[PDB]
Amino acid sequence: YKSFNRTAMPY
Amino acid sequence: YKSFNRTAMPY
Amino acid sequence: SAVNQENERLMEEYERLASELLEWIRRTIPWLENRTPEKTMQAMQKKLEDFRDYRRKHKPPKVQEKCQLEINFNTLQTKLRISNRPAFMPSEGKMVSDIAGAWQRLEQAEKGYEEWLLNEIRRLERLEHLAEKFRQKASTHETWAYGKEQILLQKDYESASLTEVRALLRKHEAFESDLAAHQDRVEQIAAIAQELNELDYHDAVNVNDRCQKICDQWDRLGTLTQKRREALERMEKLLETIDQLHLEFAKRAAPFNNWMEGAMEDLQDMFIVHSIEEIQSLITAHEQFKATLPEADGERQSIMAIQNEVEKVIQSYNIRISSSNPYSTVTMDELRTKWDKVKQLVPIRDQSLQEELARQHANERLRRQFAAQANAIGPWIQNKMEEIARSSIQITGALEDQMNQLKQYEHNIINYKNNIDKLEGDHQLIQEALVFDNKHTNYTMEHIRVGWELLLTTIARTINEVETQILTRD
Amino acid sequence: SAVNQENERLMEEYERLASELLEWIRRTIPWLENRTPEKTMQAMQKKLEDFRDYRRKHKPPKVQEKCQLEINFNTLQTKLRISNRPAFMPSEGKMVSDIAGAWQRLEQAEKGYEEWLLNEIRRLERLEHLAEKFRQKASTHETWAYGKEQILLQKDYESASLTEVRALLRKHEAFESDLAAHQDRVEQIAAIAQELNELDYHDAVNVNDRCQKICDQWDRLGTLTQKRREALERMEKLLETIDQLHLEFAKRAAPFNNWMEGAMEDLQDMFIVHSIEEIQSLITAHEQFKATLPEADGERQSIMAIQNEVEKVIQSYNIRISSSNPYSTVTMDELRTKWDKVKQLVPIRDQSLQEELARQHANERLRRQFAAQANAIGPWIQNKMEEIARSSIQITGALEDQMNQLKQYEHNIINYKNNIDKLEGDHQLIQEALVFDNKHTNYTMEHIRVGWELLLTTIARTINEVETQILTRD
Repeated sequence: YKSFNRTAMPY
Repeated sequence: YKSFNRTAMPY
Repeated sequence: SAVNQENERLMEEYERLASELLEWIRRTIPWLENRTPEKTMQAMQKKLEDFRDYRRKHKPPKVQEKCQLEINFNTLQTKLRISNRPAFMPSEGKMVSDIAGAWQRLEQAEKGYEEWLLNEIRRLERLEHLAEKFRQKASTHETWAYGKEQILLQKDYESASLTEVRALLRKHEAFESDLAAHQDRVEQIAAIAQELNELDYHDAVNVNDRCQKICDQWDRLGTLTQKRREALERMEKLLETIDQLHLEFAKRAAPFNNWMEGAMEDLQDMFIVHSIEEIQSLITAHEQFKATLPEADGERQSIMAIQNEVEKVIQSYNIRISSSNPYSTVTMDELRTKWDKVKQLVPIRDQSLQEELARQHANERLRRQFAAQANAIGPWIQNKMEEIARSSIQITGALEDQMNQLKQYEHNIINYKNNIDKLEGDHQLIQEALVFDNKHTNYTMEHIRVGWELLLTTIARTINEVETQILTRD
Repeated sequence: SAVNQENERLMEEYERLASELLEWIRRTIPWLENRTPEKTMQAMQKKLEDFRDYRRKHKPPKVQEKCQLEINFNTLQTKLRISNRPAFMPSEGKMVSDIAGAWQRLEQAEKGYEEWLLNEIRRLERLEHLAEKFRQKASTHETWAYGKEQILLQKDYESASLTEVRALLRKHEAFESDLAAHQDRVEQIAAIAQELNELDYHDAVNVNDRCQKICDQWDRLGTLTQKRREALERMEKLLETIDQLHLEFAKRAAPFNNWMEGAMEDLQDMFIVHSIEEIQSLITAHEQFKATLPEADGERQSIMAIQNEVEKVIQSYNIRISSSNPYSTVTMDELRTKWDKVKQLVPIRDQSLQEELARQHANERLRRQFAAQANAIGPWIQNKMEEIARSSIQITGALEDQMNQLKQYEHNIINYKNNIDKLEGDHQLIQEALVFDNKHTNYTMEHIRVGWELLLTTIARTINEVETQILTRD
């Protein structure tokens, strides 16, 4: 199963 | 006697 | 027959106990061969507990009850063998060979019931999360683009200045960066609608449409953003090339307007010259200016060819705005009517210069004819006085011989009277023309006047002196 | 006495002719000693013809009439000497010695009458031309500066933009060149008023004022032009430094607004992880972002310090205009309230991440306790089956010795029933928590289920088989 979960982009 | 008479300035 | 009644109550036990588990086995077989999935995940969560209660509560007794009936058979058939009694045959199909086949088909029905529910709730679990993540992502990006298309269509820049257009372009530049950050948002939503398509969501009918509507709008935004940039970059390059012409216009408009406004005073400037060289030097400088008229006319045409270029720009590119120069207060009408006034004054200055040249020539003509007579009358009188001075002393003692010469000189003077009157006229004419500077002669009318007045006073004097000397001698 | 009457009519001739020219000499002497100049030049032009008619018409007869009376005297006194008659003595003062003194004073009166009129009309001629050239020059430059002072005072630029101020400066640049061309105009008028002051114009009272008024205005124009340039160059450098801040503002406003708007989606983004490493990797990436919060907060403060600088510029230089950015659609309120929403979402994401970490830990806790029992029950049943398999074949021919071991194994199984029930609970809890992936054990509940179901089926089987073998042997 693929992962669609996203993480906030650090500055 | 002085001369006050003027002449047009050529371009 | 005491034991004969014991076997009747034990053989009906196997017949009743076989129907007890066969009515259970026939009621659970259609349930075990269900495999029809439910819509919600919670329904399959309960359906797994329904199978769990069967596996830990209703199958454990029936497993023991299967071999328990076999235990009773493999003892009852040994009892009817010791006391050799007729063998037992079960009614209809409640036999050992028959019950084994019911459990063989029941255990064949559940050969994947646990594995079907597990991988149905495994699939269902992903569908339930992806469904809410799709609704979350497609609404935050739906709302983002509300009005985005209509704002991209705005034709406000059609009447904007180079300041407002560059400022508009910097605002549009920022929206392009804002757009770029949402490429990975629609990329994600396209993949969520593909994973919800592969996993077969019950409402994938409306997701295929709700996702294609969002992806179709994105295609419109891509082109629309480059079409408005194409219009802003064109408007920026049209007003940029109009400003290059409005600055170059003002650059040469003021020097030319200053030259034109300055030449108008000099074309009318009054003057007064008393020398034939004094007037000549003015004509020398005026004819120098007359030579820089095609030189400045060529500049005038060049300056007008620059304001005719800005009217050509608005016309060719059809960007109807004010073709007025906001840098120079010098209009095209000013350059047409001011030039006409300067060309109109040149024959006026030529006419007034030549009329004064004619005056200076006439004044010098009078100076030349006065000097011709003065430098002839002056020396004639000085020689007539010296003749009388020599003739009035000693000579022949005879007074009558000196009286002949005295009355002869007298005639010479009478004949010369007209020649003196000539000078009085030409002298009157010189002062009537307002001239007093004669370089050709040394004598003025007064110097001739006194010479003639002396000449007549001293002829009558020496004549009367000879007349008294003739009488006082007898 | 015939000749005695002839002398009486000749001596009264000299007495009458002396009064004829003495009444003329006494009437022209006050006229000759006039030397009082006239105002117009035309009046002195006539006064020169008045002297000319005297010199060529009225003096020539009187010159001859002077020596003619002397001729008559130097003959009449020789007649009264031949016939010795009493000498003639003229009445009152009509004598020869007396008349010579009248002509000596008359010729002494005109010792510069022609030279006075000439150099009075010589001066007058220059005064008449300079008077009209002054009126010509002082009116063309009077009219030029009509309104020039009021236009220089205009304070229009107080509400103008950098575009309108630069354009205004280029218009003002052109007026400076227009001003420069008129320095030689006022220089000329100052010299014409000085030459009209030296030559003594009758109305030099009003020329000294009319010229000083024009020269005073010129002093005002010089300073006013540099004072308006000082205001335009200040307004240009204030709006220039405001634009440098509005471009630098928009430059960092969009990247930060895109980062902030992007981080709001990622702070709420839903997720589902089934591994303890799967959740850990999210916390790894979230705590990386938590580290770039003072890094971007410092950037946020820096960006606000740029829009607080433009409010400081308008306040310090008191040039009250709109401090709004015409380049960026990102307001200071947006940067305050959007940041507060991002800081508000961080504890939400920390709370929701840790609650899922607690879930993954609890799920792994259940996996570990299930595997501890499965990898002990599974091998216990496989070893209890092998004990029964070895105890059900051959051994001592005595069935009773194998019947002891079979009923012993039975007790061993009864005592183990509770330990199986433990696994059914922990299995229910694992699937209740939605876990199915146990890596620590190879056995599932079903593999233990069939082992136990086989274990009870095959204990009662081999027990009943030994019970039938004990009975069918007597």
